[PDB]
Amino acid sequence: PRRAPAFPLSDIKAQMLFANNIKAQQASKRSFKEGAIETYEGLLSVDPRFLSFKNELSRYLTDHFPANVDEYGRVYGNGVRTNFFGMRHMNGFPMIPATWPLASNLKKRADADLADGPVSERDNLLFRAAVRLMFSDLEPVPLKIRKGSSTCIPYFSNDMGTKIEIAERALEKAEEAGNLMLQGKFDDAYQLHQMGGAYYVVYRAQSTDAITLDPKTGKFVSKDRMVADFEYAVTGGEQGSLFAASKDASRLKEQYGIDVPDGFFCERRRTAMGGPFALNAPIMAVAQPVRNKIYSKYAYTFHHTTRLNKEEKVKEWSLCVATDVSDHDTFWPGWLRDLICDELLNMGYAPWWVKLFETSLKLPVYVGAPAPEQGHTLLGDPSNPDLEVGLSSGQGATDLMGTLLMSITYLVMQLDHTAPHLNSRIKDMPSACRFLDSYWQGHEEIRQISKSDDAMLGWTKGRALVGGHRLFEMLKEGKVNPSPYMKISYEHGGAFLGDILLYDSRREPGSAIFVGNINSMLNNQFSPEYGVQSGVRDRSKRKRPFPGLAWASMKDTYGACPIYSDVLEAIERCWWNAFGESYRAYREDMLKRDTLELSRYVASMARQAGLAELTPIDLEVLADPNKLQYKWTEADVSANIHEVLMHGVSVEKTERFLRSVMPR
RNA sequence: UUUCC
Ligand SMILES: [Mn+2]
Repeated sequence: PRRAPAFPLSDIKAQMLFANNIKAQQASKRSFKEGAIETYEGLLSVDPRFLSFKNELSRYLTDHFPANVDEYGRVYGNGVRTNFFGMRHMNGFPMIPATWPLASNLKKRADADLADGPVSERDNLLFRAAVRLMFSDLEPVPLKIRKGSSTCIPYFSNDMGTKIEIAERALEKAEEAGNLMLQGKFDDAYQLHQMGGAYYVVYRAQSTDAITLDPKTGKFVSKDRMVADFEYAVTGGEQGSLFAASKDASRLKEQYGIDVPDGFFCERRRTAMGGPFALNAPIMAVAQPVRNKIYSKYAYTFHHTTRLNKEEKVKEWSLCVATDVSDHDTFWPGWLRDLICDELLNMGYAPWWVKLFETSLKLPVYVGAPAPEQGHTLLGDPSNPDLEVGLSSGQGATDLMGTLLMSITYLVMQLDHTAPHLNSRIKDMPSACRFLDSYWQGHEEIRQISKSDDAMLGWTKGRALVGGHRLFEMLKEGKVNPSPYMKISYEHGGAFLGDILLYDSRREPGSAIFVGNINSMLNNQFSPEYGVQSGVRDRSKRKRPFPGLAWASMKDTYGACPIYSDVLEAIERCWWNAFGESYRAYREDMLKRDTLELSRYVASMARQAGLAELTPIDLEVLADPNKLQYKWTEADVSANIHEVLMHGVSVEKTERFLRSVMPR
C-alpha cells in the first residue's frame, strides 16, 4: 500500500497534539535520555559492587543449576528453563536505536502467511460469537483510573482531579464526538473533545533479555533485537531496513565514564503507547464491565490468580500444550477490529460508541525519541485515522482485544487439528454462541486457560486427545504453523502467567505442579524496569510504590521453586562478597521502612498495624503495579489496597453513560 | 518525576 504520511513536530498537525502547557510541550520535545536507574534507594544499577555481584551470581547459578527442559519444552527437575545471564544489563541504558513502530502491518502479516480475514465461515462465526458472549450482559461499574498515570495527548496531566474531570467530560461528550467521527469530522471531534489525535509513543525497558556465554570464546553474546528504521516503519516494510539494534555497552565508558564489566549490555527497549485519555475513557468504561463478565462467567478460561488456581484446572487434563505467540501486538489484525465493530453494531451497540472504538484502533502515532537525534515525528494523519499498527498497548481494551483474538485462535487450532467432530456443532450464530459458551466454561473435551498471548491448551480423555498429541508433535517439529491467524509455536519451558508448569518423570499434567519462576524473582529484585523514583513524593504515583514489600510475599510467590533455598543462599553469599553486608538484613530493613510508609497511604491500616491483613498478591502489586496489567486484575487485590493505586469516577456517571452505549 | 493500558 501507500506510505503513511509523516509530519515533523513543527508541522501544525503535530503541534495540535500538544496543549499550550509546559508538560505537554516538554513531552513533545523530550529528547533521547538514558542513565543508571536507582535500583533501590541509594543504589545505582551500575554500582561496581552491584555489577560484580551480578557477575558472580549469574555465573554461579547458571553453573550449578542448568535448565531442565525436555525435548517437548516441558520443564522438570530444578524448575529452571534457561541460564541466569539475563541479569547482566546496565539497567537504564537502552539498545540503540529503539524501533520505529510499523504504520501498517498488512504486509508483515501477508509475508508471514497469516490470513487477512476469517478463513472459513466457522471461524467467522466463532470470532463474532466471542464478541456476543463478551459484550452482552454488562453491569456498570465505576470507571477506575490509575493514580499518577498521564492523560497523554493533548494535556499530559497526571493530576487526579484533572483526570476525573477529563474522564467525566469525556463520558458526557463521547456521543457527540463519535457522531462527528461517523461524519468523517475527526478534526472536529478532536478539537472539541480531545478524542483523536494520536498515541504518544514511549520506549520502555525489558530489563532482562537473553544472553548466552559462548563456550568456544568464553565471551557473552546478547540476543540481537531487530528494529525498523523510519523508512521501513512508514512503508510497512516495503522500503528501508530492519536491522539489529546495538546492545553494546562499551560506549558507556567514554560517554559517561561508567565502568562496563565484561559481559554486560544495554537493555532491550520496547515501544509502549499512551492513548489520548478523553478517547480511552469511554472505551475503558465498557472494557471494565466486559472484564468483570469474562472473569466471572468464563472464569475457567480467563480468571487466573494463584498457582494452585491454575493447577486445579490443568491437573484434570490428559494433555497440556503451552503455546507461544510471536510478536502478538504488532501482528494483531485490523480485520478483527473491523469484525468486532461490525458485530457490536449487529448487537445493537451505539454507533457513535463503536466509531470511537474503531477509531481508537486506527490512530496515528507520535514517535518520541528512539535514539539520539531521531524522532519527534507524527506517523499518520489524525484528520482521517487509517493506521494498521496492530494493537496499541495504550488502547482502552488492549487486553480484551488480544484475549478475544488468541482465545478463538487457539480454539480454531484445536478444532482444525484435533476435533473435526465438533464442527457440526458450529452451524450458525446461536449454535456458535452455545458451543463457545460451553467451551469457555471448560465444559468440553478441549479446553484452554489464556490471557492475551499466554495460554495453555488442554485435552481431556476423548476423541480429540489423539489429535492433541499430533498437534503437540507438529508444534515440536516446528516446521508448519498450526494456525492461519498468528505465528504459534510451543513455549520453550512451558509457563502460564508467571508460573512454570513443573512436570515429574511421567511428563503428564495430572502429576504436574505450577511453581513460581525463580528467574522472575531475580529479574524483579535485581533488574527492575524502573528506578525507585525517590523524587516523586506521592508513592502511589511511582512505578514501584513500595519496593520493600516484595520481600514479605517472596516465599509465597517463589517458595515452591525447587531451588528456592539455593538461590536465596547464593544471593546471600554473593551479596556478602560484593557489599560486605547481609542481603537478607538489607531487605528486612527495606521491608520495615516500606511497611511503615504504607500505613501513611492506607486509611484502614492502623498507623502501624503490620502487613497482617494484606495478601501476597497485595504485596506483589504494591511493589510492582504493572502486575495489575499483565498478571492480575482489580478484583484480585484487597479493596483497601486497590484504593491506594486507583481512583474512580462516580458510578452514576458511568451508569448513565453505559446505558446509552449498550443494546439493552 | 519524565511520560502508557
Ligand atoms: Mn506461556
